[PDB]
Amino acid sequence: DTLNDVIQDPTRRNKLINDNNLLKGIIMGRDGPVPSSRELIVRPDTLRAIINNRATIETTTMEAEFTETLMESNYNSASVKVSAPCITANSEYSESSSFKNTETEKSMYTSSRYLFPQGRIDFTTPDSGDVIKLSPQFTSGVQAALAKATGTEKREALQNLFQEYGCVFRTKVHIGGVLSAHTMETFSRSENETEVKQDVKAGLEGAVKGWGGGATAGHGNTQGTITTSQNRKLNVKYIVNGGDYTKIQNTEEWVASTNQSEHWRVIEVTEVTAVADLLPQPIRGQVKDLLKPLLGKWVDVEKVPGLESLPVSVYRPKGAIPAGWFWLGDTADASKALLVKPTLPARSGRNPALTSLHQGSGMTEQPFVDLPQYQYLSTYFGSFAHDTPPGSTLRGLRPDHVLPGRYEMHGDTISTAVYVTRPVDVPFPEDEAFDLKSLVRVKLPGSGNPPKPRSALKKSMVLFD
Ligand SMILES: [Cl-]
Ligand SMILES: [Cl-]
Ligand SMILES: [Cl-]
Ligand SMILES: [Cl-]
Ligand SMILES: [Cl-]
Ligand SMILES: [Cl-]
Repeated sequence: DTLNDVIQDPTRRNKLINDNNLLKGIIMGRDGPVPSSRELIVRPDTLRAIINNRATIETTTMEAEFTETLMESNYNSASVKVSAPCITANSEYSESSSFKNTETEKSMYTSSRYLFPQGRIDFTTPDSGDVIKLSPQFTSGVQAALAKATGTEKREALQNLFQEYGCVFRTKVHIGGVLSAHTMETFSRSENETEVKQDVKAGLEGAVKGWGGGATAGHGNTQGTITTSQNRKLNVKYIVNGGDYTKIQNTEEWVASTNQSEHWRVIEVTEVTAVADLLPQPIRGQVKDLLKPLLGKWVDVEKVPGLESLPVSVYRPKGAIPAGWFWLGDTADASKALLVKPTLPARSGRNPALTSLHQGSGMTEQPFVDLPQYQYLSTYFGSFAHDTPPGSTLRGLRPDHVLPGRYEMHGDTISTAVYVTRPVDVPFPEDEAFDLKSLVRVKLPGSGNPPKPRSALKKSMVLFD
């Protein structure tokens, strides 16, 4: 009946907590977001709730790759944001993804959800408050991991802990029923981004409005095609959550079932908190430091010879590179270069932080990532070979490690012109990036060259001292 009653009655409420896995952390993987089999927090006898019967249509637009299953799970932008690094790191990479970001093309996900809510449930973060308590078993696993003797053993234990419990926990969820449509769009960079985003959003919102309004043929989960006002053909995935699915073929009956508590499910993930952030200091900081996939070391550099025609000097770390450490590309930094070292051992099924590189088969001397979808920061000034220094110690990066950078172009002629990559200079960045002055050649000879880097390394991924 009413949501307020549910929270009161322990049996109605526990069915709500259990059927929706509200105590479970979320595991990100190749198939998407999966509830842990273990409970992460202590079960409360009552839930913080905010009543809302107001049906609305919301729309989320997303340019971040690897987030499609989260979009289909009705995560909002903020929830996708927090969850992005985890799912990116745990995704199954491939060279043949329909999602494509190139020099000419750009892709994005758009999801529209017709909500039929009953309210929103919030789990208070430690800053009370109603405050949640981490499970004794979980906080035990943490203590045990931190009690290990060597760094690797500590980190390896933390990974198992998080692989088991999950990387994020849903701290705010809406419940009820939902009819949602999800699509991906790939478009030329020569198009107006605003126009494409509004055009897709309008077409997708119109589709779900007709669905939940009862003006279109009723239907459950299925795939289809819609056409925008600008004649864009979109492949759409329709998803239903909550309510009685046996009644979905008749939309209005479906909507009526939304008022039945037995059929309420999560219809939107509104806020997500990284599990580690549920920890009190200084345990929180110890874990997060250990979780960092790379160690960092600033070393001196040396100018590269053969680059007198170039508008700037090119620098590489001064040999010899300490064994087990790697560099990330030619820089214009004459003072220091960053070396990195992976903190986690390579294991089958695990996406390593770094990838080695190999020279292209075509008419190019530029490196290509061995591992699909991995990224590097600089063009290679010279001829790359994986078996010869310094290319032998050069490494690419797992996609979660990088953000888009920005070019500062130098040169009086294109053929010698270079881009110097800086962190993006938006005033309030969510993820802070290293300034590495990664060097990118403006025009490369000749086609067969890999896509041009414009990336910056996240500081949150590198552990110092
Ligand atoms: Cl899914
Ligand atoms: Cl709570
Ligand atoms: Cl469901
Ligand atoms: Cl190749
Ligand atoms: Cl690249
Ligand atoms: Cl840019």
